[PDB]
Amino acid sequence: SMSVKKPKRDDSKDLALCSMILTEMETHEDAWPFLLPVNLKLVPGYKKVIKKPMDFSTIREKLSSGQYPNLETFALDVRLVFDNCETFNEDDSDIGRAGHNMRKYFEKKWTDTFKV
Ligand SMILES: Cn1nc2c(c1NC(=O)[C@@H]1CCCN1S(=O)(=O)c1ccc(F)cc1)CCC2
Repeated sequence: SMSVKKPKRDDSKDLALCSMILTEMETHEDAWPFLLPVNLKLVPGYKKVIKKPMDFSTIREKLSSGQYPNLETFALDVRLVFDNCETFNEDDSDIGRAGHNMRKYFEKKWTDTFKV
């Protein structure tokens, strides 16, 4: 509260580390469904069903332009990519399984990087 400061983790490397994690995502074999926005003009239902589209290129642009205030908001957008994928694609379709694979890949990099 006012004048009662809680010790806070050092956040000075967060931008560089989130960029490194995002680069590992972008170069993963199964990143191809997520590198670019889903084409809202070619995919029936997507714009209507998926209220907040998100993809790696948009995350990369936002990271490169100061649009993430903290690392938690970055992880929210990454997770949004895979939540969208799981809403729209069957679990064992190629895109659907890619999404499950990429979520697991991400969460392990996240804990390995930022949990101690
Ligand atoms: C995440 N998500 N969820 C759904 C879809 C997708 N991703 C796509 O659409 C991506 C986005 C841009 C193009 N493509 S692509 O067609 O898949 C593609 C990508 C690389 C490549 F070399 C060949 C084809 C579509 C149906 C629902």
